[PDB]
Amino acid sequence: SGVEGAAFQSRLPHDRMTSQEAACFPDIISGPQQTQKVFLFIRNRTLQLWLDNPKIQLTFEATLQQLEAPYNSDTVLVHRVHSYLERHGLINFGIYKRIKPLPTKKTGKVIIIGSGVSGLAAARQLQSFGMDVTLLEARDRVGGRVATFRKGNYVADLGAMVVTGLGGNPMAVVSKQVNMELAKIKQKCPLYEANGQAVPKEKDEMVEQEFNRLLEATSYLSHQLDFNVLNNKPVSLGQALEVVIQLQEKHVKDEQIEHWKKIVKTQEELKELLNKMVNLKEKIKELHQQYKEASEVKPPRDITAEFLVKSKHRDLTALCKEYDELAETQGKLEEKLQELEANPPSDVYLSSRDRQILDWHFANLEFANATPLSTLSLKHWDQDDDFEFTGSHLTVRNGYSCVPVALAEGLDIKLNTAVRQVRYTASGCEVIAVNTRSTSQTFIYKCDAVLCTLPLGVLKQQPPAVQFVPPLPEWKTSAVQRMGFGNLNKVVLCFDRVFWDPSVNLFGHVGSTTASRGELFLFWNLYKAPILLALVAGEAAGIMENISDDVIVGRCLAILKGIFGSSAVPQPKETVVSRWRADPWARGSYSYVAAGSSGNDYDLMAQPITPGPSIPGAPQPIPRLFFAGEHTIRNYPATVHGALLSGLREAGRIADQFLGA
Amino acid sequence: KPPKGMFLSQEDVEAVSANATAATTVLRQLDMELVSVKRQIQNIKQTNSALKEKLDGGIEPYRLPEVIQKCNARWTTEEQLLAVQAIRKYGRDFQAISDVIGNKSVVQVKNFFVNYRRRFNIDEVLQEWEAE
Ligand SMILES: Cc1cc2nc3c(=O)[nH]c(=O)nc-3n(C[C@H](O)[C@H](O)[C@H](O)COP(=O)(O)OP(=O)(O)OC[C@H]3O[C@@H](n4cnc5c(N)ncnc54)[C@H](O)[C@@H]3O)c2cc1C
Ligand SMILES: O=CCCc1cc(F)cc(F)c1OCc1ccccc1
Repeated sequence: SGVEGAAFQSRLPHDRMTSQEAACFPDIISGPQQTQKVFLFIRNRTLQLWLDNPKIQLTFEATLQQLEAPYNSDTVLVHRVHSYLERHGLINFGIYKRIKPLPTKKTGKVIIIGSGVSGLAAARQLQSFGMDVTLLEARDRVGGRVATFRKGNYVADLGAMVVTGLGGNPMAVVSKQVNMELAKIKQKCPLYEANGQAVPKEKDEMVEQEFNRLLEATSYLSHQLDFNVLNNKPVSLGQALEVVIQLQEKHVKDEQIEHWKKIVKTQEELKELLNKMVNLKEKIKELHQQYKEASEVKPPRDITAEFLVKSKHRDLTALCKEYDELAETQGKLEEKLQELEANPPSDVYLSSRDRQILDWHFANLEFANATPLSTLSLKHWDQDDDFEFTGSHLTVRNGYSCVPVALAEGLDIKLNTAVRQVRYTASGCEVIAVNTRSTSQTFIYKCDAVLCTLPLGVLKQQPPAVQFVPPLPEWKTSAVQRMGFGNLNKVVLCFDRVFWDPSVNLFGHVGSTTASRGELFLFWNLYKAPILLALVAGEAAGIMENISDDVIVGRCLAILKGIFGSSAVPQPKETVVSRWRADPWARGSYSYVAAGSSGNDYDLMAQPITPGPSIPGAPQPIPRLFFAGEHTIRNYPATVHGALLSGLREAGRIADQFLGA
Repeated sequence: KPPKGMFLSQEDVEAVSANATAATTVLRQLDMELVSVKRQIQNIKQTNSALKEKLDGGIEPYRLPEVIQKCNARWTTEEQLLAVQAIRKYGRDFQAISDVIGNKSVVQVKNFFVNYRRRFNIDEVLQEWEAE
């Protein structure tokens, strides 16, 4: 439906109020069911009006004129709902033409560290709300980990490049606001073994299915066998897959032993039967000799001599009957023994070729999580799964940077300004920063509040890139330690001509060892100009950063030559290699749910810091230091949309604190 | 509840995780275990192949022809004398006794046991059989 789709597109249950709405409308959620339904319709309809045209500001006055009775009768209720949606960034976020131009009386001063997407989204909101906002950016550009290479006609993304499903995704609204050339990613992805030959269709499917079953199995291992701690340490997805694979290899050997044991039991039953026959044959042989001697006593004979012939005769036919039955049983057993000898269970769980293809699927997962599987929390690594959007994944053909660049229009952004120190007190904050081009030029920024959107990699640095005075409390630094910050790199290859399959957006290279499974394992055809992207995932990410570009490009061309032929692959005209772990403004690619961590650490990351009183015995200070970024949003970590959402969240939180709700 | 064709018992999980090298040890002992079962199959195949070679010829040089005799009702003296000896040797095995005489049904043998019980000391004869 329509108002129902608006709720779904806003990641909201249409028939129930959220925790956040309860907080702002406690009178309604604690009240009768009828008013809750009126509220829910007002909310869903206001969302719909915004979504149905997100290029212009949805004002309260405009909203009321479009509501119909009975819902437009409590105008206080409508105004409250509208302002709630506006403040929390569910309507009038991103880039929209403003009806009422921004009032000149600016209230409050906020410094935002970082002008990636989270920092930018917050800044736009905070400006919309009337605050004075300045962003401090270390790099010479906006976007952070949204980073588009551009040279000539070549456009290729070194960071984020995929928009997940548009259903429920706030990037959908942004894509109606910015010219993004979104294109579906066809998921078909042929694999080529290390020798350049394609993986036959039978094997690609057998192993993908086994890969999926191995994952299920670890989840069984996690939930049903409570196998979550081993040797006093948290179990990882990697360990669990080892244990599952070891047990499938064990079951194959158990099945082999059971099989040959049925052969031994049967051979032995046959040995005992044969021994019974050679003895019976000898007994028959000797008895026949007796019958022969007795019947050669020519008649006329007395009746004992006759009894001897006739009873040896009878005794002999009985033994022959006994032997004929034992030979019928010998055929029944030589049957079982030949059927068994022809039904041997599987020889191996996975062949070497199998295991290598399986490793490509593991590398593909190491890609998705930007980390070796031995670091992923078995219990929690797929906790954001029940929030996946609906729809096809897409790429940004004109380069994802079009989004942060667009968001930056109109904001006060100081580029080439590396924050070194964040000072926060009961009376306000001071951010000390330097010019990255001459670190001696020092800058002091005084403000009411600091929104920190530094990447989790930067927060993790020892010794620190950015000092907090006073230091961050233990509950926050402990979260920063536990959370994973992973790594993932790309090689952009610009050719003058297309030698790959044009109707194929992905193809895989199957590395020959487990160790190297992440090394150039996947290639992307995403752009208009002939460009291939190559991924380095897992353990290979960090190791390939200490290898020169010329060698990395060399390894690529070697792989592609094997798949497409040596004559078909010219030298690239341009090449770029990302090194995200070494990037001091990133120190990795995105967060992952590490063993020993969990979803609650993402909440901890988002909790703002409140300084102590200046004067002792003085009233409780307000919070001064806020946090956003992909590492701060439990349900959508490690994404652009997750970062965007986290900025919208904090802007609402900051504005609630400094402008009043 | 594990996926079909996955095998994951609590028992086996602990056996493969209780130690740093538990897994490879477990699988090594199953490798040697399988080796010694295959070794044992080889010895029996060869033992049985030798036994089959002794049964070369079946029992065919030793099977007599199967004669049928019209089951007659009258007891010749010679047929009575065969029964008494067959009792002495086979006891109450009425079938074997019939097969020896040739032309006497199982029942006819049974009837013989009573009608000539007195005159042939059949009781003494059965006692005589039970000694050896
Ligand atoms: C290789 C790669 C592939 C990815 N692919 C997927 C994908 O395709 N789709 C997707 O949705 N997401 C993907 N992501 C994740 C996504 O890019 C990020 O989650 C998101 O862009 C990060 O946003 P953020 O605003 O939290 O952080 P950032 O964009 O990192 O912003 C923080 C900013 O702070 C700046 N900064 C750092 N230190 C200082 C300092 N001392 N002083 C001042 N400024 C400083 C940084 O330079 C940066 O501009 C990918 C990321 C990478 C790197
Ligand atoms: O290019 C960088 C990939 C960034 C990324 C990080 C995420 F945490 C979630 C994503 F959706 C995502 O991008 C698409 C993707 C989806 C599934 C598996 C792999 C990638």
